[PDB]
Amino acid sequence: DWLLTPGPVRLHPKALEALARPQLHHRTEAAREVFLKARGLLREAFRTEGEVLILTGSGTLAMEALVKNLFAPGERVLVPVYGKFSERFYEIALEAGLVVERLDYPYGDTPRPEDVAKEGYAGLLLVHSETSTGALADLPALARAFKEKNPEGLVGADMVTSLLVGEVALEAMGVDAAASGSQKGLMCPPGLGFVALSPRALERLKPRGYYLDLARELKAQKEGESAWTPAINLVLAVAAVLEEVLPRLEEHLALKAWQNALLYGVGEEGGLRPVPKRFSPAVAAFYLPEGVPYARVKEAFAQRGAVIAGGQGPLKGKVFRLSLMGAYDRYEALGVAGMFREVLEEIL
Amino acid sequence: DWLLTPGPVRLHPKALEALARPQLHHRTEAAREVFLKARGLLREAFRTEGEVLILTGSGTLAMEALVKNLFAPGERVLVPVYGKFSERFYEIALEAGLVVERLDYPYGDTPRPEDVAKEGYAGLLLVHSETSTGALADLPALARAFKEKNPEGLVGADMVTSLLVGEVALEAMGVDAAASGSQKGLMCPPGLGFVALSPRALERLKPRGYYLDLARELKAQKEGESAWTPAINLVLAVAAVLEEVLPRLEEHLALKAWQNALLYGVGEEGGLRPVPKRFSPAVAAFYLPEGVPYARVKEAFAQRGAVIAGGQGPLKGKVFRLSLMGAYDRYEALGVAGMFREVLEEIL
Repeated sequence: DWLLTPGPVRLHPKALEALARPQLHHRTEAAREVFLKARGLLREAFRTEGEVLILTGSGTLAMEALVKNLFAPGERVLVPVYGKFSERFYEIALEAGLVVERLDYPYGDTPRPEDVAKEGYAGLLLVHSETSTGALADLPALARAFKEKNPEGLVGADMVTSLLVGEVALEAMGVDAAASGSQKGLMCPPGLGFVALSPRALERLKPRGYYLDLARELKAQKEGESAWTPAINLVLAVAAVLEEVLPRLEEHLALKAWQNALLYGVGEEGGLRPVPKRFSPAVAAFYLPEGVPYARVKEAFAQRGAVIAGGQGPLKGKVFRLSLMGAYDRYEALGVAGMFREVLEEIL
Repeated sequence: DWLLTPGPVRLHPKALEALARPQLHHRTEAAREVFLKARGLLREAFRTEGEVLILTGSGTLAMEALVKNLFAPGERVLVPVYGKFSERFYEIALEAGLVVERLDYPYGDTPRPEDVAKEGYAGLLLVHSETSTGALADLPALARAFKEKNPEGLVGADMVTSLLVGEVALEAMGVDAAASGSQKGLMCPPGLGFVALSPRALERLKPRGYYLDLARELKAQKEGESAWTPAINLVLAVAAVLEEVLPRLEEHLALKAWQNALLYGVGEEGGLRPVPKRFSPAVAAFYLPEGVPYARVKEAFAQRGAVIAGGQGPLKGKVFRLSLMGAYDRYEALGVAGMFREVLEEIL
């Protein structure tokens, strides 16, 4: 079965090996160690000198925890919306009781550095890789233009589909805090959320909420434990994958960029229009050819044993996404390219 | 090898099979049906005509969602405290912005129906099986005593270690809403929390929060979806276990009751004193003998290859706990009883 959706993805062989292990009690010495090195590997993967917290829940939970624990109700935050997930970061900021300035961009576009260079804001919330459209935001440039007008401001980023897929960094990119999940680039099952905090953010921590109180978790996770029972089985999988991938990170990042470029190359070769301008290595988004419904593309891939994804919002019924973000190598990617050729040769 | 802690537990064989299955996309028709299947089975397990929502997170998350979505800020709630987890409910109520009457009971004790027969409260929060002490509250009796004085009140319950361990029901026991998790009686890995809502509670829904807003989870779960990406792998495990246990529920409950009574039998003949007055089939709690430290009992079991649990709060360093709540049969339990015998002969 060819899973070509941008989350959940094709599982890494090490993940299934970890999930087959007998249940471990989260308070044992063996569990502490596993939790601690997963902490440390995520720390390395995020490129930060700060701390990374493991939350038991989906990526959306990590996004909410990030916003809640760094901004107090009533504070000024700027949130650009250029897709489904950025649209989600705006709703979280609103629910969190923040004063939100909303900036709109067509789905497929990304924010301009001069649009975020506004004075009078405590923070900026950005979606690095907007999975819904396939667009990659220029994180360093946006953060830098914002910091200049707001020296004491914080920059929070959604790196759910950029972690282990593309180049990522925290303080080096001018980003103070980031959120990620387990079912995208990590090639693990859904169920875990991650919150990376730079030394800068750790110092600005405004603890609040209950289940997602980060101060609570920081105290416990320092010692290899957590506030509540964590999805320890999944933590074992994350650790195993990172141990195998981290030593060959650049090689892995190059492979993922090549695979996505392969998908765009095949689609363009067949006359398809890319949705975004800035390509994210996490997914390839194409507009549907004139006259052909999403259902036909959907069904043609299904007949080949592949599961794909469609559009959302204004893109609903106008596009289709393909993703090799899962555990696929160089040659399986070529196999998919061939599968894609067939779908086009049959649909056009 | 011998996990004897009241969560996480020894995994059911069907759970390990489910976890070995290739990753499924949560939006495929196959996933929808499995999700709906689980919804329906948990429905039967809880004994309700209402709805059961599957949340990705630990049991604590389900407790918070229950409280947040049924009580608005400023409302009067009665919360009896007689253990770690009831304690737990109290803190959640405070953070949720509620006016809380806290009635303290010695760890090991349970509330009297006459103690909660107070007029003027919007709700009552109870812990069915207080895992920290091994106490079992008389849920039906407590619920109607409160209802007599508060006809319009709501009774929320923590059934984390009572679901599939002992007899449970929602409306039939006077309970409007309940919360449970995946790593206790269900014999599944940690990672899922469940909020069961009776028809009564469904009409009283006060949607609030973001990730844990039950209104849009209900909207989505009705159709076999979820608000965000669910831990679909764990959902499969939950469905598989419920499919096997539910048809033989009565036998499963009798076995668990017999297994726990087996542990208390061994401890009592060895001169140990039980902690609770009312016994929950989820765990066997004992007071440490005079002079012998917890570490001695902890190490005695460890050298036999078993993991046990200790006391929390006022019972920290004063007691130890044993649990056969995991996937153990008649004869594995008898083996544990023998191991318990040996530990007793050594420490005394």
